[PDB]
Amino acid sequence: SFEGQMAEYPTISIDRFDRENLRARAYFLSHCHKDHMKGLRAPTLKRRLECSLKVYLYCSPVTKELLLTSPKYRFWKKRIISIEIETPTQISLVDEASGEKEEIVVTLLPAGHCPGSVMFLFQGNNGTVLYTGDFRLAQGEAARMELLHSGGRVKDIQSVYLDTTFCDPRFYQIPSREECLSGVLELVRSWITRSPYHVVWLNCKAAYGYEYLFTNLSEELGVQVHVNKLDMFRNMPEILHHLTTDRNTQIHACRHPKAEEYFQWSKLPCGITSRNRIPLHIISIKPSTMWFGERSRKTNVIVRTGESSYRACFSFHSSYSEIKDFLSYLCPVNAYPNVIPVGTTMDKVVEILKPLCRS
Ligand SMILES: [Zn+2]
Ligand SMILES: [Zn+2]
Repeated sequence: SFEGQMAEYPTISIDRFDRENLRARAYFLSHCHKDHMKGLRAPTLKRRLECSLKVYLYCSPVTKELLLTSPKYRFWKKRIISIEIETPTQISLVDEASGEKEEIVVTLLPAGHCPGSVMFLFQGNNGTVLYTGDFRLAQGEAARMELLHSGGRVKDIQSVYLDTTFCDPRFYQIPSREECLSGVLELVRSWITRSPYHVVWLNCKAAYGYEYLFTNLSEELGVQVHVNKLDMFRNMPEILHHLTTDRNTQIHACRHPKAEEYFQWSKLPCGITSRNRIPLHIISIKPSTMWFGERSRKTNVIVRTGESSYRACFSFHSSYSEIKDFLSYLCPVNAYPNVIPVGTTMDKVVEILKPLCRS
């Protein structure tokens, strides 16, 4: 897994804040997932901060909002500089100990992974590098990103630090964002139009990224989504007005440590079985990655798992096909995997990445 330092600009730390990253001249956070925040509130880094007053964390406006909602990250409050998307910004890296100054230009590109998720394009004295963080980009998407181009053609990119979550031909294709939403929208409509007592439980992991499912169910069916907490979205109206803490809705994305046991007893995670003494009829819809081999005999994005239970195709990460199209297109000198998944090896991932790089 990425240990925070790119060879080309070793004095900045991205998405890793422990060990050798405690010496960084500047910090970057691609997105507000725990996987990418290791060390970010170690006492020793809070200490580092108080002594080195010229060290800052850079991220999207949305990532800043989501990080500064959580009380354990409020010590960052005055040391976070948000940079607007698609806005090449010059950063002054200064070494406190030696007085050495380096100048670097950073561009935040949308990563399509969760609210505030960005890729970081770095331009300075040691070549152009792209850190993707976690990303999901449809085929052709890189070719339509203006700031990956100079004079109509792809920039000379020395190195790409790439999300390789599904970097194996096993995961050849994954249904698109729009097919996944279409399949969930239709199942939810088919259920909740039957009677006011027919309700959906969206069984989502406790992590940013499902907001656009809630947003699109809410818009299309005129029904707000029940959630445990929405205070992270208090300064984010485009999301917030699709959510509610009011349990009087037919669409729930609430959570509870015993939600599975609750479901067995026709109880929603927020604790209701009934409305006006009438029992609810609950179905569970569990977003779950589904994939299809090269032979394109794709199946339904909805899969029924029991009397009242469904899985729905959903992915936070690019398919093998999307990774190859993205890297193929950029044709960097070097590609480095941000992760080696449990079922593959560094050797097999590099054997996939090497042919898509220059020469
Ligand atoms: Zn992530
Ligand atoms: Zn609920």
